[PDB]
Amino acid sequence: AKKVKVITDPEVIKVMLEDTRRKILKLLRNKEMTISQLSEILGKTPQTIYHHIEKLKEAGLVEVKRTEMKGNLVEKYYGRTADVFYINLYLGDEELRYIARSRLKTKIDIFKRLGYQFEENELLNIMDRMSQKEFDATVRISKYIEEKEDALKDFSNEDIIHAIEWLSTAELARDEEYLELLKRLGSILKR
Amino acid sequence: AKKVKVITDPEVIKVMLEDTRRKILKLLRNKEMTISQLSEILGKTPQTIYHHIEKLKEAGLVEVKRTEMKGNLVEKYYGRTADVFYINLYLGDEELRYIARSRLKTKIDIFKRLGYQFEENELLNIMDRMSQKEFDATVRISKYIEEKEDALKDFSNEDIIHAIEWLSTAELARDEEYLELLKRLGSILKR
Repeated sequence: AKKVKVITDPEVIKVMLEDTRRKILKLLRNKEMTISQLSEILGKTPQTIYHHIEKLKEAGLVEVKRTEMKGNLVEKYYGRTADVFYINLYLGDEELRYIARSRLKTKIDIFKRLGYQFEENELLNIMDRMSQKEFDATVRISKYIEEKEDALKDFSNEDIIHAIEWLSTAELARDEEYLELLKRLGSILKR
Repeated sequence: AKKVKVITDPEVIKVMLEDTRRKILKLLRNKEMTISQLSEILGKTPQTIYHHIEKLKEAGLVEVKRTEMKGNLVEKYYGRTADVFYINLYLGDEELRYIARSRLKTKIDIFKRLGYQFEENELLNIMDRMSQKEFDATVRISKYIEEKEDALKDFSNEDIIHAIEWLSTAELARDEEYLELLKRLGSILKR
C-alpha cells in the first residue's frame, strides 16, 4: 500500500538491489527529491541518477510526485511508492537464488578474512537455509501488515520495521528446522 | 576507529537516540554535509539542526571536516567520526534500561494493535532479556571488528554490518538461555 509493500516480482527486485538504487530509495524515505538533489547527496552525476530513477520508476518503486520549474529547468520530484519495501528473495527465481548465494558468500569472505575457520560449504548452505526462512517469515508477517495499515496509522516506520522483526523472529522461533539451523550456525561460526 | 565504533558512554548514547540526530547520522554516512544541507533533506530548519549538530559534535559523534565559504556565509562540513556506530544499550545505566523498556513497549503496542493477544509482562521481560543479549553479542563481535579494520579495508559497510549480524547471531545461537528465550517468544507472540 503506502506504508508497506512486499515485492515478489523478481525483475523489480533485481532492480532494487542495485547498490545505488537502494541508496536512492533509502534517501527517498526522507522526502521526495529531484535528480539534482539525489545527485548532490549520492555523489553521482545527474545523468547517472536520471537513469537509475528510470529503472526505479518502471519497477514502480518511485513515481513523479509533482513537477517544479526550478528556474530555467523543470524538475520532477520523486517519491517512493511505499514507505517500506519487503522483498521475496527466495521466490523460486534462479538468478535471485544466486544473487542471494553471492551476497552470503561475500559475508563468508569477511568471516575467513576475520580469522574465522570453517568449511565454506556446510556454512553457505546454512546461511542460505536460514536466510530463506528469514525472508519467507518476514514476507509472511509483513503481508499481514500490508492489510492492517489503517491500524498502524499512529506509528512511525522505524517502529513498524522493528515490529516486523520481532513478529518475524517469533515466526522463526516456531520452526524446529530453524532452531536446528540456528544451532549448527552456532557450532560452525567458531571464532 | 573509522569504519566502526562501539559507544558505551551512556550520555552520548542518549544523545544518539534522539530521533532526528539518528537521521542526521544516517544521512552523514553518504557524505559530510553542512547544516544547510541536512536541513533541506530533514525538513527541519537550520536553527534546529545547528543545535542537534552541536550535541552530536560534543558527543564526539560528528566533527568539522573542513569549513567552506559558500558565498556570503562560511559553512562547516560535518562528518561522522566512524562509518558505523554500535551502542551498548544495556551497560548498567538505569535510564538507558527504561529507554530500552520504552522502545520495546512501543512495539508491544503495535502487537496488540495488530490483533496480537498476550500478557504484556512475560512478553516485555522476554523482549528485554532477548534484546539485552542481542546487544551484548553485537557489542561483542563488533569490538573484535574495531580491532580488525585493516583486514576489512576491502569491504563496504553494508556488508560489514551484515557480517556482524551473522557473527552476532552465531554468538546468540550458542547461548542456551537465548534459545529458551527464543522459544518462549515463539509460544508467546501468537497471531
